[PDB]
Amino acid sequence: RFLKVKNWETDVVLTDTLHLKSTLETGCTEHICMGSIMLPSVRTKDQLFPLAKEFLDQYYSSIKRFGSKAHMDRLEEVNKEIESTSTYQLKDTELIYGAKHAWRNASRCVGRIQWSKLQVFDARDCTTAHGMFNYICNHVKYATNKGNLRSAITIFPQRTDGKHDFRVWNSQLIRYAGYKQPDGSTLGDPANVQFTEICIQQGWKAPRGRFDVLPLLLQANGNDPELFQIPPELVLEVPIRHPKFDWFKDLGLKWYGLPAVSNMLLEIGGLEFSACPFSGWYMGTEIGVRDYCDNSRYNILEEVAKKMDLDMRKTSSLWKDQALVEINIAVLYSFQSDKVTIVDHHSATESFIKHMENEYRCRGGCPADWVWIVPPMSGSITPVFHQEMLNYRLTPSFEYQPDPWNTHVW
Amino acid sequence: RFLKVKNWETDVVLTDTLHLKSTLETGCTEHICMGSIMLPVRTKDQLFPLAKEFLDQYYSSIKRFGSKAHMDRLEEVNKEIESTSTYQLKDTELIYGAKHAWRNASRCVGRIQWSKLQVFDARDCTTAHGMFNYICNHVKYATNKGNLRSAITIFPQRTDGKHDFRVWNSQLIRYAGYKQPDGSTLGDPANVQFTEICIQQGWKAPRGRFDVLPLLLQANGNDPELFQIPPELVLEVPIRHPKFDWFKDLGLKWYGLPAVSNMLLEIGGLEFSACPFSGWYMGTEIGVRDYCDNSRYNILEEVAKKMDLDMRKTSSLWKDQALVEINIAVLYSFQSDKVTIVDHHSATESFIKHMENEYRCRGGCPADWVWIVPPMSGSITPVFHQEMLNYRLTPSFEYQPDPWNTHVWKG
Ligand code: HEM
Ligand code: HEM
Ligand SMILES: Cc1cc(N)nc(C#CCN2CCC(F)(F)CC2)c1
Ligand SMILES: Cc1cc(N)nc(C#CCN2CCC(F)(F)CC2)c1
Ligand SMILES: C[C@H](O)[C@H](O)[C@H]1CNc2nc(N)[nH]c(=O)c2N1
Ligand SMILES: C[C@H](O)[C@H](O)[C@H]1CNc2nc(N)[nH]c(=O)c2N1
Ligand SMILES: [Zn+2]
Repeated sequence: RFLKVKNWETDVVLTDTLHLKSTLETGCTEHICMGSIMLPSVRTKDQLFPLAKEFLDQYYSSIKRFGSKAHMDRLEEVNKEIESTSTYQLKDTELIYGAKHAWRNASRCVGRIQWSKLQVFDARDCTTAHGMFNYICNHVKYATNKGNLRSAITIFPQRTDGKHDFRVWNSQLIRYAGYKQPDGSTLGDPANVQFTEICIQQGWKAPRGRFDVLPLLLQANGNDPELFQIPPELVLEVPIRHPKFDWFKDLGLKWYGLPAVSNMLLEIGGLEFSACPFSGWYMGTEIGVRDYCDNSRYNILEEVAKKMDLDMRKTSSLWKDQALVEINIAVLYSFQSDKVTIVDHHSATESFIKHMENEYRCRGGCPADWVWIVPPMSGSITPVFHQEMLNYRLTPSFEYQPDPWNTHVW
Repeated sequence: RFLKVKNWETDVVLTDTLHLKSTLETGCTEHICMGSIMLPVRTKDQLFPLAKEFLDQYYSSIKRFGSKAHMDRLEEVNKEIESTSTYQLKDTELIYGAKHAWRNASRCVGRIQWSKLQVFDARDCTTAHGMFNYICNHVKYATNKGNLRSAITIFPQRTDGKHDFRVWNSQLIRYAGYKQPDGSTLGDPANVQFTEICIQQGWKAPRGRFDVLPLLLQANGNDPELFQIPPELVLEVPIRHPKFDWFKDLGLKWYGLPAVSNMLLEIGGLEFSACPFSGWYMGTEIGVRDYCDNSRYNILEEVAKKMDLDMRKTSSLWKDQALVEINIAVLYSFQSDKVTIVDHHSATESFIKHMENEYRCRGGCPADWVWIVPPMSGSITPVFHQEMLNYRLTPSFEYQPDPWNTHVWKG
């Protein structure tokens, strides 16, 4: 019950005690492992205080003031506030701590070595979608930083009754539209076809290109969501070329610089922040492997291999594998040439191993989801493939939440 | 109770009922997932329910559940257990058991073949020399001059745990590894400890880079004995590249026959501690893991050097580029010498069809995503996008400790 994880490439054995503080459930049982399932499918006054207590206990422990005057005072004060308002408000310090630890606890994120260097934007005073748009534009500009990317989160007001939810309807602040074609195929990003529809059904005028930046669909206080166009001068994009193949240009590929997840829910001390867009910088494989080469996304492997004049008759020629490497060389080359921050999968996974070692040494563990941490190409030549990992749920946390169009009383 | 798994590339959803027949524990709990952990004698007491469960499965599969042959066999096994404390499988039951242990091996991507398995009954074997004869016949049968055939050879079951049959090799055919005084390793670093045991037992080592290890065979709990597999039975493939003529000069070869010999076969509560089984290679086992793991032959550097890639920063993906060329060479060489091999694209696509069929006809297919997804190019194979449920069914193949850690030496 004091579990060991082994690295099978280096024989390093770490001991995990942090999991004993895990709280929520994994979906697994002693009879069945669900480690590869993508999604293992308002607080009452009594639910809320233990959640608040556990959070404040670890916050005051983290500032070397556990069991202090300020500690017990703050617990008393929040306890009174929950008895009164049936909720409470975080101090700025507690909100910053909670957001940084939500990232620290994200067992699916390989980039967590950066977790303590997060810029937190308190948007809890926001009241309208126009205000949300303003807050989001400032986030995008701050985070983009002319290509020297900086991690950031913007936190809108917390859920109250569940009818007054703040939501960003986009899955990412910056994503490309998807359109169904008259014949049968799909133009642009197939992952966003339904959302691209709801933008049109709400009033958007689509350029119907392959890489049209979608508008924002912002929902304040539970009202109907409103469309806004992010100023193009704030959307940094990178044209994709190859350092060897001059014909790579003509494929006409580009991607955006800023990965900014906007559809998740941030839980801190039992409080639920349904609108909390956060952003970092890309690992190259997210774009070159998944966005570009998933059969259900832009699905370009066919195109690139033809231009490389590869033997596409036999799978055993590994023509897909060859094109895949070249595509991912170009993505990294393109961002690096334009001085936009990006990290390759070798550097990122090497950094995550160092981070695991830090977290085991200074925290007693690091929840990690191997299925998500290992990159989708060249898995076993990255160090994380050989690293045993324990997955468990710690709070503060980022969680998935239903898409709001399946929920909103329009 | 029912469970669903979704393929996120095709939106195909399958429903698992077979997990209900699972009883062994996974290592996970409601509060921790140990899905990436590599490793998470019986008495008459517990043995008859294990036998009954297996015999119920067996007679269901032959459409004879509840028949008089079924009931008499249960009676016969019951009496044999209480009077002798163990029991003997019929030939039919052993064949069924071995095939179903393969069918239940959740880490194996090649299970579409599970029903096509040649079972060699070696339960009459008594000495290490007899084990050697049985293993030579298996190697020759399975190799079939390059037209590989799956096979398993089953040696006598455990009795009191003091008379175990064991194959001390982890694979029947594997290359030696030697630690040099300068700290480097010649040959296969995975096999240094076993090589040292063989040398200590009297093996005269050629001390080269691709030396086929001798068999080290333990019969009836006795001290193990060394044997050299006849070299004419060891089919090997010299590795060359279809475009790069310098690749042959790296001096690489590999053997044709993957034959795991260190696992334990459990059938109906009986434990077969010596049960070597063999199929054919998926290309990435050799080209990615054997050649390119840092802890194995580790050829990424010298290949990338001769390819003259930009090796000064990893963001050139020089490692990824050399890795693909190595794996093209492995597949090219095997096909050119007409030795059976399967690339990871073909193998994972067959597995998905297998898995869907198993959900249809059997109600499930336990599968370990961590092991099923190939170690290169993961998400461009279909298993990456496939949700899987992992659970333990019997009959099964299990890990067991290395015999040198447990053996009491006779001297
Ligand atoms: C700064 C550089 C960062 C890098 C290089 C990085 C890398 C990654 C990658 C590659 C993934 C997998 C994405 C996918 O496969 O869909 C991921 C997931 C995730 N990241 Fe990070 N990330 C970074 C910053 C952040 C930040 C700032 C946060 C929050 C404050 C965060 C929270 C998460 C979460 C919650 C997930 C899981 C997403 C999901 O379940 O869909 N990341 N990250
Ligand atoms: C017929 C062609 C076969 C192919 C292409 C195949 C493929 C594979 C591969 C690629 C692995 C992963 C091995 C590793 O990464 O170390 C594996 C594991 C495994 N295979 Fe198959 N296999 C085949 C036949 C068989 C047979 C005949 C048996 C038993 C009768 C079997 C039982 C297993 C087991 C038990 C494992 C798990 C090994 C472990 O846990 O270390 N396989 N197989
Ligand atoms: C902050 C951050 C940094 C980074 N490098 N990657 C990511 C991601 C992602 C993938 N995202 C795609 C859209 C979604 F499915 F809705 C959520 C998951 C996030
Ligand atoms: C029958 C078969 C076919 C195939 N293609 N691969 C395998 C394998 C393996 C895994 N192997 C790794 C090294 C070992 F631990 F010593 C034995 C287990 C087995
Ligand atoms: C079914 C499987 O869980 C699914 O394809 C997962 C696998 N691993 C992943 N890993 C990352 N980083 N991102 C993903 O979307 C997925 N998808
Ligand atoms: C720690 C981790 O489970 C370990 O490296 C696993 C990963 N998946 C694997 N998958 C296969 N097929 N073979 C392996 O040896 C491993 N090793
Ligand atoms: Zn699990």
